[PDB]
Amino acid sequence: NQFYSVEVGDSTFTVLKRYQNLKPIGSGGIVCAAYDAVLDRNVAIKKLSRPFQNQTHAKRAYRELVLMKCVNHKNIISLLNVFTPQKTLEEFQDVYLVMELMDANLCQVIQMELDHERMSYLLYQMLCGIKHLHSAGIIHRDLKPSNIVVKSDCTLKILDFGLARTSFMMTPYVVTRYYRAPEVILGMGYKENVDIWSVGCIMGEMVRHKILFPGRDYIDQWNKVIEQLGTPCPEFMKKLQPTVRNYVENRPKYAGLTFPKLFPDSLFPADSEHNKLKASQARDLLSKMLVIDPAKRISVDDALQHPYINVWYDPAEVEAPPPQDKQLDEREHTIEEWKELIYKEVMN
Ligand SMILES: COc1cc2c(cc1Cl)C(c1cccc(Br)c1)=NCC2
Repeated sequence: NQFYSVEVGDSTFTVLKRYQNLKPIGSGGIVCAAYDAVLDRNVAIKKLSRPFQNQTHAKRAYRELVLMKCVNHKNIISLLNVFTPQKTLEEFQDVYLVMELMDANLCQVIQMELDHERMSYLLYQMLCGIKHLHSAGIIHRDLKPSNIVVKSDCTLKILDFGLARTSFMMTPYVVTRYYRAPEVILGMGYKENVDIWSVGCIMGEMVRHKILFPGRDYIDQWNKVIEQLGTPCPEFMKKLQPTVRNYVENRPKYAGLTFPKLFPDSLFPADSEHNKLKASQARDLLSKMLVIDPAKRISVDDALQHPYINVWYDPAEVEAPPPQDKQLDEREHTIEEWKELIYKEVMN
C-alpha cells in the first residue's frame, strides 16, 4: 500500500509514505507540517474531508482545484501534489493538498513590529498576487491575513481564491468579515479595486496591531467604518440599491477622523529622516486604499506605483503572464455530482 494513516489531533491523516513526521499547524481543511522524503524538503499537507458534502464546501474545493492550474505566480499558492487515498469514485472521501512549507501566517506577522522595508515588501507582494489574480479574471473579494503565509525571508503567498458568484454551513466556525470592502458589505457591484480595500485593512492592522473594522456582523462592522472614515458622500449613496441606500442614509452621521488621527506618528518608525519620510508615504497610501467609494479608491496599478511600494517594482513580478473551465463560478450541482467533479480533478 502506498499510504499510511496517523492521528494528527483528533484527525486521521492517510497520506503517501513519502510524507513523514506530521506536525499539526492548522485547523478550521486541517493542516499539517511534514517532511517529503522524495523531494527532500518540508511541505504543508491539508486534508479536505468529504468536500462534496455540501454546495459551499464543494464549490470552493472544486473551484480552487481548477483555479490552481490556470495560475502561476510566486505570490500565489501552488501545489506540489494532490491525492486521494481512496481507490474508487464509490469509496472517495478525502482530498489532500500538498505545498512547500512556509514559516508563519500573516496574523502572526501583524503582531510584530516591522520596519518599512519588510512592511512595504509584504504589501508589494500582496499587490503582485492580486494583480496576477485580476489578470486571470479572479477578483478575490475576501482577502484576510489568515490565508496569507510568509517565509522568514519575507517572501509571501496568498492561499485562497476568494468568493465566486450564498451559502449556509452547519459548522461552529465563524467567517471573518473584517477585510471585506463596503461594496461587499453593502451588496454592491464591484470591480478589481475591491481587493485594494482588503489590503488597506491589512496594512492598517500592521500599523495599529488591532483589527480596523470589527463587528458581530455587517451592522457593527459598517458602524466601525463610518465612525473612522466618516459617512460617505451623496454620490456614493446614489449607487446603492434603494433598500440599502435607505438604511445607510439613516445611520448616525459622521465627519470621520483624518488619517494622521487614525494613524498617528507614534505608530510608526520615525527616528531617522528616512523613516519620517516613509511614515508620510505609508499614511498617504493608507489614505488612498481605505476609501469607502470605489470610484475614488486607488487601483492596484496605482498602488504598485505608490512611492511606498515602487522601490520593489519589478516588471517580471508585476506584468507576469495571465494564463490559462469558464462556467466555473456559476455552476450548480448535487452531492453525487460535485463528488465526481472533484474526483475527476483529483485524478486528472
Ligand atoms: C505555515 O505554513 C502554512 C500554513 C497554512 C497553510 C499553508 C502553509 Cl505553507 C494553509 C494551506 C492552504 C491551502 C493548501 C495547503 Br496544502 C495549505 N492553510 C493555513 C495554514
